[PDB]
Amino acid sequence: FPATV
Amino acid sequence: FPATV
Amino acid sequence: GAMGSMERASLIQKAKLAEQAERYEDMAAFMKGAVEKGEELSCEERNLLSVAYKNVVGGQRAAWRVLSSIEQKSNEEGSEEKGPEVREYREKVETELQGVCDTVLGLLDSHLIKEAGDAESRVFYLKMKGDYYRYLAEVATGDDKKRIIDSARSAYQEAMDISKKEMPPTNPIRLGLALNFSVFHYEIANSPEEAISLAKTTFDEAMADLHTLSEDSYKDSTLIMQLLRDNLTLWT
Amino acid sequence: GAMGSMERASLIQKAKLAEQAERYEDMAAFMKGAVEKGEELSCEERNLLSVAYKNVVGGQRAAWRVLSSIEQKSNEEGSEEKGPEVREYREKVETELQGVCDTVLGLLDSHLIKEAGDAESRVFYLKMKGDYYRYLAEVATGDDKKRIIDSARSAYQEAMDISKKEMPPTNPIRLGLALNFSVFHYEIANSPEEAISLAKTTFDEAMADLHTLSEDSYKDSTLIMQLLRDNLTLWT
Ligand SMILES: *CC(=O)NCCCC1CCN(C(=O)C2(Nc3ccc(Cl)cc3)CCOCC2)CC1
Ligand SMILES: *CC(=O)NCCCC1CCN(C(=O)C2(Nc3ccc(Cl)cc3)CCOCC2)CC1
Ligand SMILES: [Mg+2]
Ligand SMILES: [Mg+2]
Ligand SMILES: [Mg+2]
Ligand SMILES: [Mg+2]
Ligand SMILES: [Mg+2]
Ligand SMILES: [Mg+2]
Repeated sequence: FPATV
Repeated sequence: FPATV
Repeated sequence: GAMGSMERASLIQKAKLAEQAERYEDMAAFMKGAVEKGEELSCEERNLLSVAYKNVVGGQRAAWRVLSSIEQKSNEEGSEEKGPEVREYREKVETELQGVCDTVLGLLDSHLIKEAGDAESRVFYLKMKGDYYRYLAEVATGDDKKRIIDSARSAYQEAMDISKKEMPPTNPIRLGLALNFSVFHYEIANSPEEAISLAKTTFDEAMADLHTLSEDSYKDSTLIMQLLRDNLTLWT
Repeated sequence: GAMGSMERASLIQKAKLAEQAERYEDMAAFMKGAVEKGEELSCEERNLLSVAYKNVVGGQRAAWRVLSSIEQKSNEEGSEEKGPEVREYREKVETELQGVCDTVLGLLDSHLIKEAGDAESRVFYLKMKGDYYRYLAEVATGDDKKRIIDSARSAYQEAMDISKKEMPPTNPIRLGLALNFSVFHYEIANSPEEAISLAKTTFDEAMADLHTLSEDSYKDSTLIMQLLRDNLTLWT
């Protein structure tokens, strides 16, 4: 999964 | 802490 | 609410303890209680709220993905019929996830967003609105899926418009919003070129502004820039 | 019980799904439901029950230790008074932990232990009884602490007596019981020499019996023997 904050 | 199972 | 009898300051203190103990459900419940006192949140308190719910919903999303994969495998040719249990349990987890998202969206709508006038606060809350509609969209399969996706888009877009007018390109809230909206484009909206373009332009504009920053601000901004770079590497 | 309407087999299926999703609270609730059907458990089902509650209570113990350490620091000389919140939240976590322990002990008493006639099952359940009284003892500070410690001791001792008569020295249940009873001696009963002696004798007697085992049984036994060795290294 891609990075999110 | 010591090992327990 | 079960937290109605506890002082606001005590709820915030206990949220911080819960975080130290990695008790994120408790942390989220304390922060919900604090929001429901009706006073605006400080910067630190916004961070606590977001960390708590990110961790709770993050765990639910990971579990939902495990169960959804098992369910998908069950529906392939040659898979033995095992009854309704996998679907039921995936639905149980899904319903709990949706409940958490609805709880967060409810706090934002009653009444965090409407009282947020400073750009940092308004952008942060609108980003959260986009995020929790995005999590709803991840699990949506019905009549409302388009409207849920559009709700996420609209919240992210309003945040983006404010962020570009009111905040420098290195601001961590501006950067985090762009990171997440780019992921929305890639994973939810079926717009990978838009996702890549947004991540790249955000990175490049931040790079050009780093010269203005203290060492500490540089550290904060560059950490999120690296996340943008990590996604770009995954996508190209 | 909320699980009263679900088939036993479905509860077991869902416990296995919950384990795959690392949803240990759900796993424990499913297994409680399965026990409450009233039928004896299989070996695999005993493993599921134990894994579920070990993981739930393990997380609670870790959180309790974080909070207890903060509380202890608050009570040192020179520490600023911060009010009742740390104690309150430690008590909240403690009460939830005690509730889980009481739930497990209740399943064992109504009616798992009394229907367990095979040595493996009886030893396994009595070990669990010792374990959950040990977790109660970890947090006990009052009039009943001695009786809680003795309840743990008595359960472990009955298990030990059966295990030595009925099982080979390499049996994983016998080994795990000895490992945990040795930790009881060291951490709860203030008997470190007894803890060391038990771990050493258990290890040595198992070593002498490995020659009887298949490759697969050897792997199982030696894993737990290494845990005994790890504790001995910590303690000497
Ligand atoms: C003043 C105000 O409203 N502050 C709210 C909290 C903002 C901070 C900014 C710094 N920060 C981070 O850099 C990390 N997390 C997030 C960044 C940006 C957003 Cl919009 C959300 C979270 C810290 C954790 O690692 C990722 C970056 C924390 C939140
Ligand atoms: C037939 C029967 O009643 N079986 C109950 C489950 C016993 C198994 C034995 C193998 N095993 C392990 O070796 C590990 N965990 C435990 C060992 C011993 C006990 Cl008493 C409890 C747990 C597996 C995980 O790593 C540690 C050893 C699983 C339980
Ligand atoms: Mg007040
Ligand atoms: Mg559904
Ligand atoms: Mg644009
Ligand atoms: Mg039936
Ligand atoms: Mg107490
Ligand atoms: Mg002896």
